[PDB]
Amino acid sequence: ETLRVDPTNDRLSALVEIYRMMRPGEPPTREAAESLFENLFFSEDRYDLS
Amino acid sequence: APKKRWYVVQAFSGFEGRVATSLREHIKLHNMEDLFGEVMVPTEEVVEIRGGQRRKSERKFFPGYVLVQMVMNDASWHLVRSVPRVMGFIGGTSDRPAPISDKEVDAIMNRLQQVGDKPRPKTLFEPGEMVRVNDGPFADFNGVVEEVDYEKSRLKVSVSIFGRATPVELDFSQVEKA
Amino acid sequence: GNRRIRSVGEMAENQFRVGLVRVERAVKERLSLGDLDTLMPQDMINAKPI
DNA sequence: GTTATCCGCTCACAATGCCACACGCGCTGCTCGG
DNA sequence: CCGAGCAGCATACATTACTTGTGAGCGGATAAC
Repeated sequence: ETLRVDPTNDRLSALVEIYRMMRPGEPPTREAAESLFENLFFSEDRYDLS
Repeated sequence: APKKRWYVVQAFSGFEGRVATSLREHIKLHNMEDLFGEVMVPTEEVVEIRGGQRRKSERKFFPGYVLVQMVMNDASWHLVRSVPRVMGFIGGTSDRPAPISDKEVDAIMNRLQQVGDKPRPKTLFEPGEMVRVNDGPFADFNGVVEEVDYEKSRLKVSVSIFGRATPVELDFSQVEKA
Repeated sequence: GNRRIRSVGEMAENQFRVGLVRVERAVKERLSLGDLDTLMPQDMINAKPI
């Protein structure tokens, strides 16, 4: 059901979707969205699980 | 031939010059010495060489803003925005900037030329306003500016001397409030 | 089993790290703009924010 | 297709009275200053 | 050369943070002619 409602189809479309969601109104590039998602997690500094 | 149209960025209160320095440093980082060609922060100088504030003072055309000559590409967009302390762009809808038009460009250019050619004393006096005198010979007098002058800069001022009003040439440094 | 206590040392080091990351940003930008080898690591950082 | 219909989405907007006490209340690098 | 005032600065950022309970306007799905 989720994959049905899932509008996107590709990984880069996932990056741009999450990027727009995080802060609307910004020019979504590959590097911008990719670094944003790699900073939301997968970053020793911007994140830690204690 | 896509020319690098000028653009403007909103800085903080008093970091405009430092923001421009750091922006040139980010240019030298990303080697974008082509796209981010010119970056300018205009200013002015009021030269009142007496009465507290001494010998000069620096103003700005419009504070909080900085002027650049970038181009339009998302990479350069971030490179402008990925600098120490700037707010967003100043123009069209956010994420889609707009250029300061060439008419305004040459206008501000002429203003910059005029302020760069002639360092000129501002904070002038308007004809018909009362004012005290800080002159030696005429200490603690007060009269009305009967006629103002700029290049001669000597303030034709009427004041009560031997009864009836008389015009005097008390220079700027010998002029008190207003 | 899900509610843990947080003592004084833990919160103190938390606030310390918070006050430390901002001086980290400051010293990073000052190392960027500033000279590479002329300094002494005693003024690019300020004890004021800590 | 369109025109009206409806249902989930997001935001505004309320949270008892007193009393007492305590603590604090910008700043900061630019600007006026010698 | 540093001490004493100032002007407009979410400190530049990622700050940030579970349910609170209720009404009300609103935008995308929906039945009908």
